[PDB]
Amino acid sequence: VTQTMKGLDIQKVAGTWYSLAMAASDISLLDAQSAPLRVYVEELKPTPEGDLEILLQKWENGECAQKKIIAEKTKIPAVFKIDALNENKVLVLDTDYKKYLLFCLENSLACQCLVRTPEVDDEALEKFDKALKALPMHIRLSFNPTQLEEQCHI
Amino acid sequence: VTQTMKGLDIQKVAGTWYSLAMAASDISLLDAQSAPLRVYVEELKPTPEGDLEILLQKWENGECAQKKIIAEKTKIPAVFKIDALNENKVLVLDTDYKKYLLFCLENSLACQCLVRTPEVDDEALEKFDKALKALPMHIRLSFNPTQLEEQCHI
Ligand SMILES: CCCCCCCCCCCCCC(=O)O
Ligand SMILES: CCCCCCCCCCCCCC(=O)O
Repeated sequence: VTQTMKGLDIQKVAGTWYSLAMAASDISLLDAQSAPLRVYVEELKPTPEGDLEILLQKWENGECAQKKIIAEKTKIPAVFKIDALNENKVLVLDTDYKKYLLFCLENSLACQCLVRTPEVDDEALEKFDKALKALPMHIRLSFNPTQLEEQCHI
Repeated sequence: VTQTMKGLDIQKVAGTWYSLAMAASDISLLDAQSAPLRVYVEELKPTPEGDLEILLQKWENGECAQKKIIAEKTKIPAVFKIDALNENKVLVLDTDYKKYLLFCLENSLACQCLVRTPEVDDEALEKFDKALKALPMHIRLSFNPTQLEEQCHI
């Protein structure tokens, strides 16, 4: 992944987002509702110090669970780390702050098209697809407005 | 689906095919290995009378099962019917006979990009994507050469 947002202002990604589309390098990362990177973003909360708290929903053990994870800043504004047994990088590819944000998680790769509202933004989906066409994605999902307003997009 | 192959010669689709990519209108048609339209084409056998026998693999009850289904001709060369409780149409969108064939199944919609060999044909995938961009697809899968040579693409 060699697309990152230049001049990212992480404070300006604060607030509500919708996981309109997702893609991953391996089918098994996204196939089932309980697949590992089937995560539905709810809210981004940048801290003062420029870390990024993330609220998301994740289907585990037969229900839609709310999770809170912190992505810690690096020396690159568009790149954050998530603390685990494995170090995973969050990369912000592109955003206009007021409509869409594209990001990928890499250790194997999953990316999403976030939008501010429960609407299919064809423009943002086009940019999503263009950013992905370089990458080895083998599964892509997208959600309708009804699904976007349900917990875990059921 | 308003793309069909003009001047289709069904005899010339005979032989070996590989389900390189699949897409569907609803995630639940393709998500799990045991999802309803997660079918992997093996061989097409047009009959003299211009019906189309299809050999495919389908994961059911914890194993990769071989299935044989017959798609019966209609008055349109590019359109076939599969006998069930519901009448389902097979539509041949496009083929060059020697490398790729695009088709959709509709009752809700699933389409595939078939190829003659266990190779990622970017050209055929591009035509697949272009044919789909009109249609309301919410899941897309594609397989690597290793997977293509395994039963049920495991
Ligand atoms: C700028 C937006 C970045 C959003 C990143 C979401 C990262 C998801 C982390 C991987 C999934 C964690 C699920 C879990 O808690 O086990
Ligand atoms: C020209 C190529 C057309 C290939 C059509 C494959 C159609 C698959 C039929 C639907 C799945 C049947 C699975 C089953 O036997 O229950």
